[PDB]
Amino acid sequence: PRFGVKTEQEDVLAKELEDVNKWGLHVFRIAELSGNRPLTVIMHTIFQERDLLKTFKIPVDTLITYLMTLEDHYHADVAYHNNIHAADVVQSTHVLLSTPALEAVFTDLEILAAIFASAIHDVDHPGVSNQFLINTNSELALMYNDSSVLENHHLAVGFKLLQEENCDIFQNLTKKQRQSLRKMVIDIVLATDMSKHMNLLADLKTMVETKKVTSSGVLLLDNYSDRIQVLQNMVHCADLSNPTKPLQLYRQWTDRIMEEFFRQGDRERERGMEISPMCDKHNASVEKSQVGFIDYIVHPLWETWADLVHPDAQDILDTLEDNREWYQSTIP
Amino acid sequence: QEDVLAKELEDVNKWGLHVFRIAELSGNRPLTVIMHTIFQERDLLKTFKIPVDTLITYLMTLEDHYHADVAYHNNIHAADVVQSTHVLLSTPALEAVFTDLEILAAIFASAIHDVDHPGVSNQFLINTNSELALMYNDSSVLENHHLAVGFKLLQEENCDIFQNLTKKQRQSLRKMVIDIVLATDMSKHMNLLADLKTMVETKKVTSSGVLLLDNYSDRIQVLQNMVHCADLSNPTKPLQLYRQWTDRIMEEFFRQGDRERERGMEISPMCDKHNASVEKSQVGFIDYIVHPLWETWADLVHPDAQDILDTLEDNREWYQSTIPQAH
Ligand SMILES: COc1ccc(/C(C)=N/OCCC(=O)N2CCOCC2)cc1OC1CCCC1
Ligand SMILES: COc1ccc(/C(C)=N/OCCC(=O)N2CCOCC2)cc1OC1CCCC1
Ligand SMILES: [Mg+2]
Ligand SMILES: [Mg+2]
Ligand SMILES: [Mg+2]
Ligand SMILES: [Mg+2]
Ligand SMILES: [Mg+2]
Ligand SMILES: [Mg+2]
Ligand SMILES: [Mg+2]
Ligand SMILES: [Mg+2]
Ligand SMILES: [Zn+2]
Ligand SMILES: [Zn+2]
Repeated sequence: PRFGVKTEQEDVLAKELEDVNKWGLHVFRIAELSGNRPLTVIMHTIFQERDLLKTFKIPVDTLITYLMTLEDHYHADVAYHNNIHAADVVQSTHVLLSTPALEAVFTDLEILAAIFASAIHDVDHPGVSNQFLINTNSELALMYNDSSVLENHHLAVGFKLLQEENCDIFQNLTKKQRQSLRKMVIDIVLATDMSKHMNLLADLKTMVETKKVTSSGVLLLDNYSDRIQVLQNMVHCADLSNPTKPLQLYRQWTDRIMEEFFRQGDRERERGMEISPMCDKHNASVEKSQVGFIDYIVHPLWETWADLVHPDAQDILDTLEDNREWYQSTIP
Repeated sequence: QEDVLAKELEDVNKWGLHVFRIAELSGNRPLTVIMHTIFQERDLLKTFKIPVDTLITYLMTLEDHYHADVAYHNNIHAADVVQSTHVLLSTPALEAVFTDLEILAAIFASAIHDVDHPGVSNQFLINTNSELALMYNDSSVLENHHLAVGFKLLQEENCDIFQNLTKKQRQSLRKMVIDIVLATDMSKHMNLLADLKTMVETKKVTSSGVLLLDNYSDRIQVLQNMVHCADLSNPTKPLQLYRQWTDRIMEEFFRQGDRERERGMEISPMCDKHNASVEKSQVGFIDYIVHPLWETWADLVHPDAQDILDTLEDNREWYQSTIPQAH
């Protein structure tokens, strides 16, 4: 099939996929047009556009088989942490990687690692937080000793699915390419644990203070530490990009995260536990909480990214400020 | 003979307990016997309302999950690390420093710290694409697994020894045990040592000469290094014990090297039965790992550990004495 899956009209899906290189791709429409296969469709498109199948000798049927299997392990009944979110983070990383300040900085293997990490970074998410898994003595928290419980699990699942029949998209990488990619993917997905956000941002501010740049604004990264730190922060920014998107996308993302949070709070309430912050549907201030989220997490991060790639992210920052105003203006 | 076993257990508060003798006399139950003795000695059953039958049931199932056919990383090693931690906890420089819950965490951590060890290193598990390294993303693979198994066994029938701890105590113990067992990963050794050296530099002592450890970070750092020292204590023991430990670790390493050889892999250092010297390997282990750590522990608690450091230095001089050297 043209776009990796069957669709009732590829012509509409093709028109939408022309925005795969743009911030604010219509990812919910892509999900509908692809029969709920946005992750497979978007990954297929990106791998073809970046010529990654030829570079890494990835058979296209192997790519599609792995992507379908991976997409199937995102839960259909989780409102936010599902295959649409995975597709969104993939596509947002794909746009961030093309930013002019990063031209020719990353190798094809680093690009592959960032995209693959984005695709697997929330797989098999149960719709509850690490702290909920710890507080309820879950098997997952027992397995992972309360540390980056979900993020360790997403990695283990995403790598394990490579072992299924006709799913090993890395079969033609060399042994050291495989080792390098595995290390980068682990480093990137572990950095999506929000318990690491403050340290990650503090370190990113330090890199920005000492950035080295060519005449035309292209960053000069010196070693693995520099490269992986930019990739970690890139995928973290993509994971935290909802409020920087066109407002209709952001509004839907907010509706979905609140649905998932409220379902967690209901589980907490039913077990007599303290309800987690922003998970009480009976005592919620959705609009206020979005403004607080932007003020304390999203704008500090994106203003630092925008500094790193100046001026590449100026419109993203401007959209963030407009979207902050939307939620401020709709506080009851 | 239960008579001789009680005599051997008389030395449970001394460095150099004959743990191999206790293993034989107890019917291969050194971990159960030594944990029970130490829990009685420290009055831990009464402090934490641990039913004695619950303790024995948990300890027997924990001991069952150390592998008999692993020559070094088995229940005797667990029992040795427990008893060594038990001695280090009573060092005069740390008198009345640690709470009973901190003491319980350090001893429990020692007891579980190598459970279900397969007899191969983290690097081997990573390099062979093992399921354990896949589960744990190549990071403290075995130590994460030891923790998960040791805690999981608390769920077995009549095995929850922490059942009468408060919720808060249980959460604190769990955190402390995780922090301690993860610090036994040798890839963290240089960072642990660099930080311990700096803690020694700036250490604070009471009048009485006892260390002052104000917050959790300083307290847990001392417990981490203290169990790491116990894990690395074999060369500080009397030569007749140290020789037995050296035999066991080389058997285990050589079996890993045989698997690497069968697989066409580069044999890990010190794992080639054909091209390795015991003496050079032990002198190197002492010079580059064990003595740098123990001289720093000895600095922290000076002069409490001088006899331990004296034995270590004697054993190093002993094992280097048959290696030809320029004079
Ligand atoms: C559109 O609104 C939101 C979108 C996403 C999120 C996040 C970050 N949710 O975190 C849950 C998963 C999580 O913990 N992660 C994954 C991302 O990076 C950090 C680690 C939060 C949102 O708004 C929240 C804050 C105000 C009340 C609802
Ligand atoms: C009774 O003997 C031993 C007990 C325990 C261990 C441990 C914890 N080994 O961890 C491997 C790292 C290691 O040993 N290194 C790496 C850096 O250079 C020095 C050597 C090692 C023991 O002796 C080993 C070394 C001598 C031959 C067998
Ligand atoms: Mg190129
Ligand atoms: Mg996540
Ligand atoms: Mg091939
Ligand atoms: Mg640099
Ligand atoms: Mg009220
Ligand atoms: Mg160990
Ligand atoms: Mg001998
Ligand atoms: Mg020295
Ligand atoms: Zn995510
Ligand atoms: Zn050990």
